[PDB]
Amino acid sequence: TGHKGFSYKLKLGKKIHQNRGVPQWFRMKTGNTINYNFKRRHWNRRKMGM
Amino acid sequence: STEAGKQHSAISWGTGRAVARIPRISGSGSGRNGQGAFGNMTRKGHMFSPLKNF
Amino acid sequence: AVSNIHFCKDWRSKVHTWFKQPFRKIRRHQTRVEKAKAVFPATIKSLKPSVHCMNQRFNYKLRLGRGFTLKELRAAKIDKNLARTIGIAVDP
Amino acid sequence: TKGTSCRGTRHNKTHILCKRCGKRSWHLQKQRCASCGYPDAKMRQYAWGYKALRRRTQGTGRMRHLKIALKR
Amino acid sequence: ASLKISAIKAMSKNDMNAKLIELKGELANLRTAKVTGGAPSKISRLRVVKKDIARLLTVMNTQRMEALRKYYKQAKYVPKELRPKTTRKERRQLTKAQLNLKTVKAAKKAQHFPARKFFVLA
RNA sequence: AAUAAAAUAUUACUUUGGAUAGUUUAGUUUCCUGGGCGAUGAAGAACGCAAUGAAUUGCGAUAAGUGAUAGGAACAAUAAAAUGUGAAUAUCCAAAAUUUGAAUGCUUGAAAGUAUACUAAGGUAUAUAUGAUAUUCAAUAUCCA
RNA sequence: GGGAACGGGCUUGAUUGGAACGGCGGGGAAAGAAGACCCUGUUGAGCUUGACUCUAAUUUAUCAUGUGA
RNA sequence: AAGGUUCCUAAACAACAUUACUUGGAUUAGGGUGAAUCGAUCCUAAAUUACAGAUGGAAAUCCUUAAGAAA
RNA sequence: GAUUCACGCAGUGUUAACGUGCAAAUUACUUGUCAUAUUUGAGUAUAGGGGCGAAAGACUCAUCGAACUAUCUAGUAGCUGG
RNA sequence: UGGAAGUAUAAAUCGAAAAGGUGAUAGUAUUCAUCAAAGUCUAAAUAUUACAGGAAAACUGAUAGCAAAGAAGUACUGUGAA
RNA sequence: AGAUUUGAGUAUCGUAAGAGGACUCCCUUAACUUAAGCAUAUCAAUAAGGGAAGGAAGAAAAAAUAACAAUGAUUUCUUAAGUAAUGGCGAAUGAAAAAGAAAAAGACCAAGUUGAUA
Repeated sequence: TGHKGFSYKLKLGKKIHQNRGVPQWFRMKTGNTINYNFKRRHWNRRKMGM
Repeated sequence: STEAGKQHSAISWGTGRAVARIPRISGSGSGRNGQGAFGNMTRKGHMFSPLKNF
Repeated sequence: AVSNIHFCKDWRSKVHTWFKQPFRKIRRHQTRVEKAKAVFPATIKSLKPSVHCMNQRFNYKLRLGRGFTLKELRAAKIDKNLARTIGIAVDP
Repeated sequence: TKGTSCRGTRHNKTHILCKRCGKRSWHLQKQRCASCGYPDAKMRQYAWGYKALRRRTQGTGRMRHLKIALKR
Repeated sequence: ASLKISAIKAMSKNDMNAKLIELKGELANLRTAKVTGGAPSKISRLRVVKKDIARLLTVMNTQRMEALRKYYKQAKYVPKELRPKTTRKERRQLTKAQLNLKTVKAAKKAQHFPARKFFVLA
């Protein structure tokens, strides 16, 4: 909604922050298996239930 | 483990659904739901009479 | 033969296994050994009387009891207050 | 009209996030949390919910002030 | 990390805070340099000063707390921050003296009929 | 009567798939020792902090870490700086420890907040029941002037 | 024809060139569903009733010591 | 209300939008939401929940001004 | 609590379309209705031998002649399959 | 409850003592035997599949062994319990 | 006015709460199942619900056994023993003294006495 509580917006903002991928330099570490962020979602693909 | 394989809340779907009567996992959202259950012929269920430490 | 098995109750939670029996022997022995090291007559197992068994079935067999009566200490001229301190059991 | 059509009016929340367990389990009209048993002081735990016990209990978190105490 | 503990420890109470004012101001301008496209040398200076602020504060608090403990060492009523470290259970248990208390009748018997040493000839 | 496009059959090589073989920083059971939380704020939840991090890990406005004591030359994906005048690393230690949570000044929905007292801001105290002491009271409740 | 008494396979015959396109609805006792009609289980559930055994509510008698006739 | 960055710009089209796409509500990276006067905050409506009290073997239930040296 | 038309709403008929559908109940025309026993948003109250029902055993999150979910529970099967 | 004319607990009524309880077939009487209720504390020998730290194994060897040998109670589903 | 009794507010110093419950002590009148049906019985101090603690907890020093050439607090193991007994005497349920061991330890209140009473 346009109207939201202060705490609800900050938890909304964190969900934006966590919708990112692995930085390129992290993928170049030795013995690295983390290439994708499997905790990723899109607004039209999955609702985050909050 | 005495609880191995039997850690589910599964019940059989019955007849009339073109699937066997083996118990099936409950819920949705994962590939595990609707799959086989406790029975010893299934996957991830208990075995035949499980080994006891006594 | 007519079978009489009381397994209809949940016996699987009633099962007690003796896997600690070999380690119980080592634990008890290491306590007797370490008790004498404190003071050797601590484990002296203070003296006990020679009492008969009960019933006519065992009445002819003598066995250890606990503690001498106050008449037995007086007959042997032993203070009943000092008896407990010199490894003598007393049973008033 | 009990299937596809009746779902169109679902835009009113029943549960929102709870303050003690952080889950969207705080019932707005009942004023209690279905998961962690809010304002009730004792945490809501049941023996039939053995899986619910191994999801949120001691040792499932940071253990900020108890990891040192047991290590000490 | 270039501040050194020896330089900090020799500073006065006012020189403690006077340095901290500059260190906070130095880092405040370094945060701007990161935003406005600063050199990696300036970035490496940002990380150093942050530990200097932490190092400076640690000495400031430790020195005052040590003085506070010397203040209340003789005090009958001590604040909970200076009492001996114990668990909640320990502060509830009886002391060793109280656990070993004996009645006068029982205490005098243990001195008149103690556990004598002996042995038995076999 | 006739051809082998299709169809069928075997072998070799390639393809889709991941069985089989080798392997294990993962589990299961038994046993030994303890069984050491919290109003001095626990367990749990939330938010935040790495030069470049989304998760995870560690940590709490002193932030992937501070001091002290042991420790002796590293780290690395790429740069920087600092470094035997002491780098990593370790700890039953010390300082510090955001919002909440039994949550406890009052309210709390996803709520932004807010009263008094003490030492503009900041920091403490103020929930309920309760044991002891001090103190101020109420009841002609028993006497008594 | 026989057969589990209505075969695509078996026996005897009629007959057959390999690959198929668009239709259509005879057959494949076509597909969908461990028959829902009927029966059998010493299998159930809703409902009814002076079916058997009980029970809440209702009701009645005794007990539980206010003083003086 | 619900959604939660889907809004704007630039680069870029492996996947997705039953063909295709230089397009995109899709990928990557930045940017963007300014209040003494608009609302929440304030008041009460249906209703709801506390201390003390009443009840209960128990968890807990009742009461919201009646029972209270409380409000 | 008159007769009708319109914005809307329903669901009488075609037993039309579709029936591995646009859709786990929808579409087209036709019909009925279209303000006082009216339509509707939000808040709030009522919960499983319970609730709510202008009463169809109807509705109670695609679940109802007794919801969903977890435990007893690997319930029992003289019956069926291997 | 094995306790059977009542082994134990509780409720309604009743209710002792110049003492008395028990000797399990109810009752009275006389002997005998053995204890002395209706208050409290008390180490040692015993249990343990929470959890933490270790050691072992005729245990499993990635459809096996815990659900989890990788950011596993994670991805994902439900209004929610789950 | 004074001596008391009871009940409150405030201040100071503390105490309870919550997590965990594998093992320990208890409250509650489940059912599936078995009896080839079923209604007492069995399942069964079992499941679920509720309360309380510790490193162990509970019990503990005879108003106890026994009828003997007698024993002697509590706890645990062997045996008695699937025995005595209980049960539509059906299905089923079911102890204890003796005897052998592990370990051993007994102390107080109230009541009574002493009161130039403390």
